[PDB]
Amino acid sequence: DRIIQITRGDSTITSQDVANAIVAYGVWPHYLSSKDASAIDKPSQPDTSSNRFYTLRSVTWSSSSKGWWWKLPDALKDMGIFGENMFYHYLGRSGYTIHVQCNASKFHQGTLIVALIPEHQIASALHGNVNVGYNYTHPGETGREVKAETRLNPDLQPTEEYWLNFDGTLLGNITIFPHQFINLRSNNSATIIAPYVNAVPMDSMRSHNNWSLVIIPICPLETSSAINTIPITISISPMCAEFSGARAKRQ
Amino acid sequence: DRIIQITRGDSTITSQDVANAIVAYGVWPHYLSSKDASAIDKPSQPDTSSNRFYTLRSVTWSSSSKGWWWKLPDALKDMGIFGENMFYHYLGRSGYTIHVQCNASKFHQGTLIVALIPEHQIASALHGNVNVGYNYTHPGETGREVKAETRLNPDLQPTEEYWLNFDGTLLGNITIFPHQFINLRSNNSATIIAPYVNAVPMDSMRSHNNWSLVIIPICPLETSSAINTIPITISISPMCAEFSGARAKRQ
Amino acid sequence: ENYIDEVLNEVLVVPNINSSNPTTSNSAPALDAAETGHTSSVQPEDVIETRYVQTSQTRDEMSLESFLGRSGCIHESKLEVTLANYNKENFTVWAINLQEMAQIRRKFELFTYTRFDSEITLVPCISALSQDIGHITMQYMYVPPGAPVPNSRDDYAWQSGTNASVFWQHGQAYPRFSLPFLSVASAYYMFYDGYDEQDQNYGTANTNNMGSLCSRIVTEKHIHKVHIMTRIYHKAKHVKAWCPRPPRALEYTRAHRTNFKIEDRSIQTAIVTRPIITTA
Amino acid sequence: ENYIDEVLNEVLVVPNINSSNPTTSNSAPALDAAETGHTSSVQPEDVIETRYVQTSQTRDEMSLESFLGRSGCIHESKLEVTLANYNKENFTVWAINLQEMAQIRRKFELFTYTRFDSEITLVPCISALSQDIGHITMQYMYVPPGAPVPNSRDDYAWQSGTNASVFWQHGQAYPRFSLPFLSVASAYYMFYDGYDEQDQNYGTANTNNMGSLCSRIVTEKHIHKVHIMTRIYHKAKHVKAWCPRPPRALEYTRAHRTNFKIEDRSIQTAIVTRPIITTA
Amino acid sequence: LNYFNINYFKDAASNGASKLEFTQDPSKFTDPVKDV
Amino acid sequence: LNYFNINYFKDAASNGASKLEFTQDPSKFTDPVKDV
Amino acid sequence: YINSENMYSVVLQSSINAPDKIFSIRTDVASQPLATTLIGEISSYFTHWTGSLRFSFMFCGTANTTVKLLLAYTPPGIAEPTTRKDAMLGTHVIWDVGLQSTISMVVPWISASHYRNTSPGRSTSGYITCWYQTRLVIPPQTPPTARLLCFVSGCKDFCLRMARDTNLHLQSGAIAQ
Ligand SMILES: CCOc1noc2cc(OCCC3CCN(c4ccc(C)nn4)CC3)ccc12
Ligand SMILES: CCOc1noc2cc(OCCC3CCN(c4ccc(C)nn4)CC3)ccc12
Repeated sequence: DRIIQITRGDSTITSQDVANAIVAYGVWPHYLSSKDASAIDKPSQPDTSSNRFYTLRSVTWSSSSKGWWWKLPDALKDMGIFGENMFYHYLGRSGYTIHVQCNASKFHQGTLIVALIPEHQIASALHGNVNVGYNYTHPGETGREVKAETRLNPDLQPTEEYWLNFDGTLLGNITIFPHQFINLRSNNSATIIAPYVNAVPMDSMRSHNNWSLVIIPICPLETSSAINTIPITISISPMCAEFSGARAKRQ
Repeated sequence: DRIIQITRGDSTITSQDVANAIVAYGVWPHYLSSKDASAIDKPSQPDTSSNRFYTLRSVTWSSSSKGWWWKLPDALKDMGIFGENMFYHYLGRSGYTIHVQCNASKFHQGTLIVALIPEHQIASALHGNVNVGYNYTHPGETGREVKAETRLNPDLQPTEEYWLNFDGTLLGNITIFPHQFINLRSNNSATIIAPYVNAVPMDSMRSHNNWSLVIIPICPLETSSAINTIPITISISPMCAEFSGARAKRQ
Repeated sequence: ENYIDEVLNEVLVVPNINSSNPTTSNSAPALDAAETGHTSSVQPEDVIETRYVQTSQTRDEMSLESFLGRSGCIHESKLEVTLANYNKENFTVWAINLQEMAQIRRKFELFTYTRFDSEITLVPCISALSQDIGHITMQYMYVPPGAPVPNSRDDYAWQSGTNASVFWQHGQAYPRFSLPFLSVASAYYMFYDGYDEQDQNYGTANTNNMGSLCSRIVTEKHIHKVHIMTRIYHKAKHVKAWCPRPPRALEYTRAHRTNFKIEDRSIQTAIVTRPIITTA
Repeated sequence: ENYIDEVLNEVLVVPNINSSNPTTSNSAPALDAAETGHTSSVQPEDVIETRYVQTSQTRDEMSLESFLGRSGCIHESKLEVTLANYNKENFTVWAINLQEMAQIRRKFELFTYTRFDSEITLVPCISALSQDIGHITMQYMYVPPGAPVPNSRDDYAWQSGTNASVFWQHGQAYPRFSLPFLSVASAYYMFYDGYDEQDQNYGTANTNNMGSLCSRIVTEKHIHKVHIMTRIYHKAKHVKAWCPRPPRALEYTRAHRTNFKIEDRSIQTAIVTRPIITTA
Repeated sequence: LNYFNINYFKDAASNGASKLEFTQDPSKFTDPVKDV
Repeated sequence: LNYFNINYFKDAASNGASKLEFTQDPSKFTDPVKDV
Repeated sequence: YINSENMYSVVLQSSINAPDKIFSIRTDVASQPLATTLIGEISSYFTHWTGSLRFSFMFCGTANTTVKLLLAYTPPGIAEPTTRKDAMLGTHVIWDVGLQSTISMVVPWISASHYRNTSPGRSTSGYITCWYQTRLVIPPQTPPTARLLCFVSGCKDFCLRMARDTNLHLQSGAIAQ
């Protein structure tokens, strides 16, 4: 009963220590209905070739790591058919199952917060008339590390202040967002299912990110073990993904 | 009643002088049934994003032109979602509506044969132990012109003998294949609908071409007009296209 | 009622010609457009005043089963028997094709795909090169893809533990046996517009690989030099075929390829030239 | 309704693949413990979203009866005929084993115990060493344990008063006959973990002793030197077997023993080496 | 009159030549007609 | 259609190949289950 | 490792933090390495191939050792996947080692034609490739390296046809009486 198996595509995920799973905002993902629709063309629904688990490049968690984030649909930009479907149409909508995985030993301790936050509009790094540049909120699968270094082009950079949720809001009220905690003594995986959420029936996969996945460790990773450094891996599967207004491929 | 309008995708074609239309082998295209199937995974059926009219680069018909051919699915290699779906899976199956278009004046005369032939395995240009090279039967949207020139790599080339149907068979028995004639005094368009046809439920879109479209003029284009040279254009729409065994993209 | 109707060979009948009358009308059945890709619908009675004739003729013989259902030679294997310790040699191997003899090849190549069970019939003949013959027994073993291929008159594979072998000895009548339709797909491919995984070997080469027919002389070392020529014959039973193609116009060059070109020879169809078109 | 269903070879069918759907649950069918000695229960539909496919395939050919029910060579007896008063010699004797020819031996050794009736088929061939052959008749007699064993082409035992003998003469077709399952126990032993009363001869040696197959040339003294090689073939009919064992991995050394070791030769399985395991 | 036929063998393929059944076109070669 | 079969001989063993009867496992190789 | 028992296990390292391949296998069943196995040897007695294959994996490491692996079957018409991304785009199972040692994944029968050849030689049935989803993590004072075992069987799906002699065994000399 701490087991979970989720099958999505041709893909199946397994975890032997999980804490339940969370369904965002209490609503399971669905295809867009006739009542709510706007775009009058027939959507394209790739089904199994699209709604499947895409797993991104892993990140490394150390004694020093103070947080990371990714943006969706962005992180999936280059992933398979979901990716290609993303730039061939104006519009798309999708829900996701997000499965974050980090394992350790009964001899390590650490705690991650895994939050999926809607319309996460982050804050500029500096004062005055700056904003954030397109490229910096569209990292692809690699995401943003919080780095103490000085950076390329700072007037365009986002704040590195993670305990401010990057948005100028207190971390630790970060809960009213769909979330789980990965706490090594207790679990191993985190799992979140989300429905499309947006004030419009379908939006641009290119110019707008509906969700941001942000994981910042609120309990620092401590061990006496030889492996004092462990990977966190993100796999996310789109669900009920549909696209419309097809044209040529945007670059 | 010589009018035709065929709508496929977001695409609609129109022709005001056509001769009926032909359905290949008397069978309309369909999706692959449970009884006939082999591959046990759920196919992906792009619907409107895939089954739509793709129109290729046009060719020029002159006093000297002795013929041309294209191969399917090959010609669609680079076309939109049908293309991309082609290399992301092992297997695919599709039917097509082929619409060949050439217009002129009541003051021109000429006659084309438009034939869609199944498993058109062409013949090597020279004698002895030659065969035809992959690249030469996979031209993409440009197709093969019959050219009287000497060619790059001749041991790998296909025959240029068009009146031999390229296969060592008499042109003019070329009829037992689904076909129409474009004859300028009479029509303007040719239209052919074909069902999947193959001795297997789905095959490799990459290594096997189910159909070849071949148009060779059996009546030479004559005019007293200033425009003594006219274009032929091919548009073809896949129909009930499905793919399975998805993996990464073959190059 | 079909033990009878096919004993005089009458199921599958040809229509009668009806009487016809002088036509005067806006209906022009003789006038169509062949541009449609459709063959004309006109019948004798449409363009000429015809009498009533009751047609007794029959299409039975024209059926796919009648046409493919006659055996013809698909391979000739000559075994020249040497005595150089006799065991190092003296075996046939043949990769199995309908493609090496033109007469049956042309017939099946009338269609794109074909499906049927096969009746193989053997006609072995011993050409005697010594004063005599003695007792010649032969073995023919079918060696499907992957089965161990015999490398010597010797080797274990003629044990034929699970393979099918058939034996012939001088004076025994022509061996025969049946095969079930063997393809891995729904039909055999007479033509293939594709290549292998390696993007090579265009054509039928890829499709039907039946493995090989292997022959050996089984009688142990002896003194008479002989040659054994076993000719292989093939009837199609239980037949369907699809997608008729035009018939091969030119001599066959090579198996599994449509190549027609030949060295220092004009390319020659079966059409025959006239002096002038106003004279037949 | 079973004259029909087995004429197209359809009794014994393979299950269909059902459609399957995205799973999210505490039920982990992919997760088991192979420590139990139990093979996993997982099916395609459990770990992947599958479509409905109606499976027409058939296990008939995979039945024990299909697999053992093909004849293959179990012995080759050569009779070199001498004329040194002709009666002192010129007979085969063979102790009867399925164990001297590897191909069928490997198959039956797939099981620990086997039971079945046998069809023995003979393929005699006369190798002519003189200018000619003449009239060769042969006799094959089954000589069960305890029956008098012939010591000369001569001796009375070919009278075959109660024994079974079968005759072949040149030009006659391949002899054949059937045997009823002959063991003294409920099944034949393919392997035996025990010895004789004397604590000797480990293995199958002890179990199945069928006695011997004895051959003689029966035609009386004559002038042509010949060799006669009669090959013995064996089909299993009416078969059951129990307790499958892993298949023989190495060449066979000796009959009735599992000994695999060979002199001055590396011990060689059929496995094939790779350079490195990250590449196939 | 008429004639006698039994199959003597266990397998489909052993059986002799098949019986004939009507041409029953459909006209799919000569007239595959989209509007008839 | 179907096919004809008679046994021409007095002894069991003379008879030809046996008929096939269902796999009907029980799962005794794959799952010999002491608590199922 | 050839004639030992070690031919039958693969070794995992705590030394590696990375998306590294561990091993790969041709998926055709009469193929090497799997020809030697029950299902292979038997398939090798027929010329025709079809069904789904069940690959089960048992983790033999310390009770306190943990890893997450990716197991992937990449269907034919493409090359053996060279990277984790490339592999994962196909049919896969992410396996989490925990109380139950074992996991079974399956390569669906996915193929052009209803049957395949047991000795294809040029054509492939696809590959199965094993990678590191995370890393092999260990406590203090426990072996740094852990082994992994691999099994095959057929599913309800599976069938063979056209019986032929086996290619995995031969008779060189004569057999002693
Ligand atoms: C112990 C006896 O074994 C045999 N002796 O002679 C034999 C002959 C055999 O083939 C049967 C007829 C087959 C030939 C294969 N063939 C094809 C297939 C594809 C193409 C493109 N062209 N021809 C289709 C029908 C099989 C076995 C034996
Ligand atoms: C006048 C003809 O007499 C015979 N000619 O050739 C013959 C062949 C005969 O054996 C029939 C098959 C038997 C062989 C004995 N065999 C076994 C038994 C145990 C083991 C461990 N391995 N093989 C089981 C089946 C019997 C009689 C004749």
